[PDB]
Parts: sequence; structure tokens; C-alpha cells
Amino acid sequence: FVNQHLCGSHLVEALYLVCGERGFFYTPKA
Amino acid sequence: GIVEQCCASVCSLYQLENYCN
Repeated sequence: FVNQHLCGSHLVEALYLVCGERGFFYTPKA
Repeated sequence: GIVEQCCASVCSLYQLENYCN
């Protein structure tokens, strides 16, 4: 499908390909 | 969180959806 290999804020760009655009988030805490 | 999860081997969309708003 969209599936990839990379790191970081490319899984934002994967998130953008999956879920869509409009403000999209991140939920864990450390 | 999906910084690293994909930075290893290959990852699905349900992994990516998880985080999303």
C-alpha cells in the first residue's frame, strides 16, 4: 500500500498519506 | 509512538492511524 522504512517526521508524511492532512497528531508522553 | 516503530522494519497504516486526531 503506502508502507515504508524511514524514521521521524516521515511518519508524519506517512500519517498524511494514511489518515490525511488537517493538523494531525501525536499522543504519547515522556 | 511511531517515530521508531517504522524506522526499523516495514509498517502498516493501522500503526499510523493510531496517533492521528
